Amino acid sequence: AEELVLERCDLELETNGRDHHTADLCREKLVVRRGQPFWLTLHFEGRNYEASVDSLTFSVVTGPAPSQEAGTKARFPLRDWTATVVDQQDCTLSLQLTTPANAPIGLYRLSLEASTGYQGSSFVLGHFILLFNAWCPADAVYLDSEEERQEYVLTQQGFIYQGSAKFIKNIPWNFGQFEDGILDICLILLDVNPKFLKNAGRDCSRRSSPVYVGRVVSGMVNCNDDQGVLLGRWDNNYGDGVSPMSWIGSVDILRRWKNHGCQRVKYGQCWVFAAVACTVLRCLGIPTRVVTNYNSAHDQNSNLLIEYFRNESEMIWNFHCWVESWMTRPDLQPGYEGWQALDPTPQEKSEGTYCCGPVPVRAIKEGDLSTKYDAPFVFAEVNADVVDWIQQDDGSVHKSINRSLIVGLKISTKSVGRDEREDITHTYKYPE
Amino acid sequence: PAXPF
Ligand SMILES: [Ca+2]
Ligand SMILES: [Ca+2]
Repeated sequence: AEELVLERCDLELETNGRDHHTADLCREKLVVRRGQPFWLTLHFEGRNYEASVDSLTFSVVTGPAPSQEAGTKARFPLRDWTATVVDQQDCTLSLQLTTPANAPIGLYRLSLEASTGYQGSSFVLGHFILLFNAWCPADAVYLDSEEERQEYVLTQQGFIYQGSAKFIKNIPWNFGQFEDGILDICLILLDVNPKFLKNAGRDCSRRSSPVYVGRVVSGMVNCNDDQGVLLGRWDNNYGDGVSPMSWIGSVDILRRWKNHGCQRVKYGQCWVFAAVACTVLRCLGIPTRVVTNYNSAHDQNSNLLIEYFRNESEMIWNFHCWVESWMTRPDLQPGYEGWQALDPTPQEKSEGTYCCGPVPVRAIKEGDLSTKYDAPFVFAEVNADVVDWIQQDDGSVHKSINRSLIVGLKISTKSVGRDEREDITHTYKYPE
Repeated sequence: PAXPF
């Protein structure tokens, strides 16, 4: 028998997109979610596959230094990475492939080796992008509510709460995670992060974890310390850029960053950083929501007090925004799975860089402040006491609790499937 | 904008 000759490999975009909840992403390239089967159809130019004669082996690789030990390379025969025949007709062979639910996310190249007992011939079948899979029970990001998966993964428009505890407002926001080119930009963001630049092979392996990815994104959304997206500015002078209040969605920001060679975009503030992080994380398939905290404290000396010095100082903000992302935490003691707070707005350094989280919101509520990452900082944002050091005419300083301004009020995120505000204060702090 | 009280 002569060797097989491949005409083309059909990546079955329409069917895969629908099944994998990636239809908007699959206009031009295959995008699938890990842990779940997808279809491919091979078209042969002479004879078809014959099981008695042909042995077919598949190989997948991601990133610049793939290896089987790191999970960034796998080899598997047509019989966790698997391939099986589903149909055979004239010149075509219909296959189903499956990936592990813990596979590193990103761009893979898929190849085929074919043999009839002598020399093998190799073909590149194409590329696909593998994403987190909130529909898959074995995936760390599994979320067992369809209405919540719709909200926190698939919906591209939401609302962000702003203003003050006394005067709540909101703006609409276009997350736009499935608009053309955005996924490509998300992968660029991962591929220019400092951990990649330092050890690409390790970084690519570690992208199996939503914890690692979440932490990476919290750092890369701000331009501080790295090649990240946004420059913050707070002094009301935005003439040489875009005012933070002008943006209506994330896509203009991410396109601007890409188009100028990963140059910082001017300008953002909290809700801008949070919204862009939400876009990136929803895009990669991690269920994510934007949260607003009113009277949001910035503790500068980790003592869980907000200290003001007054006549005969740390700051509290009218509001602050960050994101929560849904995942298990196998890096912690059991019980901390669910919503994790991630904060891309530069405030305090974490191990020398401007990143923050992920921290289980549950750890914040229960005061388990040794729980990684950055639990004391986030605890103080929502539950610090305010102390006034008031100088007395006699020269002494009286320390008093100020109860006029309470830290951490009316914590808010958009309601699932409706244009209304959900109060989630109860998830961060017990009532007193 | 975000404003420090
Ligand atoms: Ca940064
Ligand atoms: Ca303090």
